[PDB]
Amino acid sequence: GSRKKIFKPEELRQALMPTLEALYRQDPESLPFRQPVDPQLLGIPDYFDIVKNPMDLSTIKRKLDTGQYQEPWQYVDDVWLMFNNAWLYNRKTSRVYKFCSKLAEVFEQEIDPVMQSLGYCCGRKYEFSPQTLCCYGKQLCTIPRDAAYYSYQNRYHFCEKCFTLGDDPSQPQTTISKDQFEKKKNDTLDPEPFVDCKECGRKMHQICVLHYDIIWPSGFVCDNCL
Ligand SMILES: C[C@@H]1CC(=O)Nc2cccc(-c3cccc(OCc4ccccc4)c3)c2N1
Ligand code: NA
Ligand SMILES: [Zn+2]
Ligand SMILES: [Zn+2]
Ligand SMILES: [Zn+2]
Repeated sequence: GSRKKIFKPEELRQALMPTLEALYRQDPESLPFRQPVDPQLLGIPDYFDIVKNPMDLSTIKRKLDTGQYQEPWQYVDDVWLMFNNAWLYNRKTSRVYKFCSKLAEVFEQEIDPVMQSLGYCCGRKYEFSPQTLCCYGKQLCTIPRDAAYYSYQNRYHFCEKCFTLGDDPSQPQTTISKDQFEKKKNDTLDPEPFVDCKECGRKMHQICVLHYDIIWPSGFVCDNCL
């Protein structure tokens, strides 16, 4: 930013620690998350084959306590890294998975006013809904949220009912092997994209701060920097 906002460690600790404490308070649901994952002790020796960057409540607290975050979205990212690790490693029917989901529900209810007190639009990391996908074999056809579909290379998509590829009428089409696709479900949420305030440098969501009737020819400036 031009007049950059610098967060001092105590500012971040005092603002964000209540949201971490809200997770700690959940009993039984925080219990799997209060300490670093110890695969030999827990009997899950394949853990680090699947989880490459572990995260837990005690580590996040230590990072807040020692000023290891420069800005609060780094804290939000660590909280969701912790959650996403657990949703990846554990089965949907498992205790740890269900406890993770409770913690995420608590976090999402706590984080917005805290991030707003630090000058941000909100604290919400992910978009509200999966994006609607375009379906290749009809013109009209689209893949709604949570629908099943097939996909090659994350790009050419087909709804399973109508399941020779090209992305432009002038592009020579190629024959791809049906049985080289991957069946998927359209239930993934992407991170909400950001725009930086050109004065203070805070990352704000495009959807929160950019409006259909406003132009920013010299660059976005947030409400507090105006
Ligand atoms: C996050 C971490 C690692 C993980 O992804 N999966 C996992 C698998 C097996 C046990 C635990 C585990 C670790 C510590 C405590 C714990 O407690 C479970 C429990 C049992 C009974 C009451 C309350 C909590 C489970 C666990 N969790
Ligand atoms: Na899983
Ligand atoms: Zn926002
Ligand atoms: Zn279709
Ligand atoms: Zn600003």
